[PDB]
Amino acid sequence: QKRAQIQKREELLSALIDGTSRLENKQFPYPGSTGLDDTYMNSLIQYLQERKQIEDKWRASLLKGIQDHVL
Amino acid sequence: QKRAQIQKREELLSALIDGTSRLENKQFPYPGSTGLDDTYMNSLIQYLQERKQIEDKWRASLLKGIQDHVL
Amino acid sequence: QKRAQIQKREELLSALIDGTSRLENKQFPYPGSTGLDDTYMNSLIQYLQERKQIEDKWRASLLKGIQDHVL
Repeated sequence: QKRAQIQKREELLSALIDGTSRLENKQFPYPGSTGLDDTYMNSLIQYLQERKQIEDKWRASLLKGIQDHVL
Repeated sequence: QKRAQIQKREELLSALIDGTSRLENKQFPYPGSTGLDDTYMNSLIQYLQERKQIEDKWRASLLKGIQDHVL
Repeated sequence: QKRAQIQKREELLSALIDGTSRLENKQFPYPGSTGLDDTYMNSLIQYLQERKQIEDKWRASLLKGIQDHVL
């Protein structure tokens, strides 16, 4: 049914919008006056680690949408 | 109209091709003989910061294409 | 033909599944008790360098799929 096929298309768009928005709204951490200190480097690493998770969910969501013929 | 629906499909493909090509053609900076010096680390950080921007535009373009039924 | 159009849709899905799975299954390297030592920083850099390659192939595969009307 579309009952399912709209559940799928809705799921997908909501997931992709959520993902896209959270990814793009995150500020990239660039060093300030303290340079490449331990605080800075942690912030960079934590940024990359979080971004991985959200990117990975985003691609997975897209692929599922492609597999399920939702787009 | 397709006047719009081709404007949309054309926009999209051009944007995605531009993005894809700029992302893939960028060389990943790996340390050389000077190791993890301040020059190297800046080059890595600037690479990541730029790549974020282009990746974020690319995903946004794709999502818009999905939302507008252009693909 | 679909002979080609299924070759294309099959190629694509297999490529995207391969890519997605390899990206998401890779553990993000976060520093341990030794901190930001040269071993750690190499592991981070090698992670990013590999991830670039696989991400870039994944996007290229997707775009080709969009261009060839396979999805």
